[PDB]
Amino acid sequence: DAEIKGIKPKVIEEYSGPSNDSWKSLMSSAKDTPLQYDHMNRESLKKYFNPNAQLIEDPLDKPIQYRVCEKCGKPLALTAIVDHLE
Amino acid sequence: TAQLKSQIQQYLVESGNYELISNELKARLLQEGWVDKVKDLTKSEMNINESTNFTQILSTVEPKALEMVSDSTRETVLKQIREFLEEIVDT
Amino acid sequence: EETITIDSISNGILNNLLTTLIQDIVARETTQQQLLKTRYPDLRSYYFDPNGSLDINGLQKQQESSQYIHCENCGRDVSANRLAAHLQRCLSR
Amino acid sequence: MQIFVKTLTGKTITLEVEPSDTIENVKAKIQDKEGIPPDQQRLIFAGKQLEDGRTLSDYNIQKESTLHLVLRLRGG
Amino acid sequence: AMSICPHIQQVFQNEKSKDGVLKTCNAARYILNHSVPKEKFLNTMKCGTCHEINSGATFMCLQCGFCGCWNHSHFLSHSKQIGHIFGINSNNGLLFCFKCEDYIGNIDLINDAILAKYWDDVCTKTMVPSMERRDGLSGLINMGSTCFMSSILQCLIHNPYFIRHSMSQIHSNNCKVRSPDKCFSCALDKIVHELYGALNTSTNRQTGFIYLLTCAWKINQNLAGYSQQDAHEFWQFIINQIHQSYVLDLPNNNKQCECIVHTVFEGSLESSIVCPGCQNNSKTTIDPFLDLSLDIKDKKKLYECLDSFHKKEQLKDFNYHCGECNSTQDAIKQLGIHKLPSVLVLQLKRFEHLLNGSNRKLDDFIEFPTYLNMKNYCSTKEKDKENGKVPDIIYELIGIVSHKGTVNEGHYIAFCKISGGQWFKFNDSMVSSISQEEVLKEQAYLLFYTIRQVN
Ligand SMILES: [Zn+2]
Ligand SMILES: [Zn+2]
Ligand SMILES: [Zn+2]
Ligand SMILES: [Zn+2]
Ligand SMILES: [Zn+2]
Ligand SMILES: [Zn+2]
Ligand SMILES: [Zn+2]
Ligand SMILES: [Zn+2]
Repeated sequence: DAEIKGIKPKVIEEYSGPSNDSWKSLMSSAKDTPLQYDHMNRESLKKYFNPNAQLIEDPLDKPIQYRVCEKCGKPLALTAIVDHLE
Repeated sequence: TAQLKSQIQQYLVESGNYELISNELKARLLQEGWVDKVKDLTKSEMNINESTNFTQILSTVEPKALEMVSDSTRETVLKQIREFLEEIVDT
Repeated sequence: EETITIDSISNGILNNLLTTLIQDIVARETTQQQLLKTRYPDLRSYYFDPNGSLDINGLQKQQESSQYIHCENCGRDVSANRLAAHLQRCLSR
Repeated sequence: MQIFVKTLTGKTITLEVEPSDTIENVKAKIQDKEGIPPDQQRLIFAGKQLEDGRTLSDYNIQKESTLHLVLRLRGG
Repeated sequence: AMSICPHIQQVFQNEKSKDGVLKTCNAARYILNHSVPKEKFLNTMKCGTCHEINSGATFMCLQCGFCGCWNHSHFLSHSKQIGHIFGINSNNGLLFCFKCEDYIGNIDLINDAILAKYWDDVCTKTMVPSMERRDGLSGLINMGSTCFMSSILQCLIHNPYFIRHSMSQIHSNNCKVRSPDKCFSCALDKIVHELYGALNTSTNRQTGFIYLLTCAWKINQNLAGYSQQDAHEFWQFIINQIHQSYVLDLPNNNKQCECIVHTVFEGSLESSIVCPGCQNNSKTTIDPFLDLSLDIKDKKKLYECLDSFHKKEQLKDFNYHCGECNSTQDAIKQLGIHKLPSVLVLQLKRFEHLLNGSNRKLDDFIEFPTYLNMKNYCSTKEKDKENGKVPDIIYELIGIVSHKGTVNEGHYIAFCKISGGQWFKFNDSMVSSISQEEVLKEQAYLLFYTIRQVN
């Protein structure tokens, strides 16, 4: 409701033109980091869900992703197509 | 200067509080049905305008979606942001 | 040079969060619909009947007991609404 | 040992049982308390209905475990 | 006649340029899936020009390292100024053309870019879903009294975890029996084949269902469809059969089962026994669950029924000696959730037993939400700046089974929600569109909820 003057000096102490950073700077860390979810918090999943729980984030975001085998007509998940035989 | 906004946001992220705000906002909007209303609004605008062009569809959806935010969610989330802001700015 | 306040900056933070989310949601909708329309030029909506009578293809409930099933176990045609009864007498031995 | 049964109303009752006690026996004890015949009872633990002829130990039912009692809603 | 972005089409006329694009798309998306939240905010959602976080969508440049916002047109300026017309939205991995002012959503290679190395083979072996089968919508004809079976099967078939399991060929690859007339999981995969694809090569799309009926008759004739039965009993029966087929297909002190049932539907209850005087204690027992059965009498809302489930009770028939006060007490018992499942299945106890030995159905309406927050039912709290708090844990309603009739005779129907929010009603052979407002007025017997947000 009143007028702001600055940012507390202790916050700057330990927190803080065109940027020079690169989004690709994240690859190194990303290679070593387990799968993350946007809105399923990792620590809460450890506490409240089983360690072997299957998890699909936003399972109804889009329709089921699949293709159909030309030979046998089976619906195949995209990760199952290469290995699929008759 | 307008470096202030970016400064404040960086602090909110480093402190963990940006996540708390972002996550609580998302949860509120989801539970009150706003997320799905905005999806329905978007499908409707695509049908009315016979277009899937993101820029033109957004121009009609966004203003309306912002108006659709419940007063309850707006004031609860603002209250929370202001508490985290009153932590680290002098006024 | 408009005055900056906890209320103003907070409103800006909320506006940043809400417009991002809206933009995410809308991008997901428009990309999906673009795909469906490209994939399925003749795409039609599932039929909706306010009267609660027609199916998603705009058809009425088929007449049973008009339908039959060819039983792979014994080679006879069986009325579809009696297949379970038939299997009790057919799958045994 | 004591185990529990969360009854139709949600009220929990206690049974005195052995690990070797059969499901029939357990259902008889529930009938004595709740008045529901055994053939009308469905007793659920860990996602399974408990079957006559089996024992409590077959289902890993231990001291102070809770069984969930329901009836059947038939439809065609 | 829907068009494709000609700017990306132009790029794709050169194979190494195409590969460069897909490689970068794969990398950006990998980063987005493998970055902790603070890192993601600071390095993919921070505008390189104004330095704001979440100034609308933030775009990661396809050709350089720059990130640019939407609200202040800052990526748009990078495209005009550096000539980089392509950026990836850091919230969703989608590729924007700033010349079209549109996302590129209708190029299959880009959408499934992780398979770029094998794309040629993917197109020769496979086709996109047929329009009519894409959502797997199809009716299961009444074969006698089979509504208690088909209502459950529709909920299974429209369950995203089961869907993904079946289409990923997990069962097919390891099944030791490989006959849909004996193996329940084979029969289920056949139903999925029929509903989403095409069996080589009116009664349509009932083959898998007939196989299922045939499997059922061999294992339990009472639940195989001739007679009226309980949908909940059939649900538990089928998930047990899926589990049993997993165990059979194993080639082989390892307590948690790893099958699709036990990694999706299983949670645990914490049952506490506490002294009413000391209120400290407690003797805690952990019991697995695949579903929860809730009392409904004198209640009007699902949260009230969960509140009742979770309410403390003072036991009057339990022998209990407290060790902190060294005396006999009537113990306080409470059920809470120790671990939640990915898919939470709820049964409303729509029946009561009368003194004449008859039972009666409870037809009372119980309001149930489109999104269910389970935080108030979880036993263990996290730290919070005093007792602690459980964070929001929200599920999305995706399936309902309702019963019309009396305790001993009636009819079951299923309602399922698919992507986009449309609900369908599955009444034996008839599949129909229904509004959400109308679905929410149904007398729910079974409810199926999938995990959506965990704070
Ligand atoms: Zn094939
Ligand atoms: Zn036959
Ligand atoms: Zn373009
Ligand atoms: Zn910017
Ligand atoms: Zn660039
Ligand atoms: Zn099999
Ligand atoms: Zn299992
Ligand atoms: Zn005591």
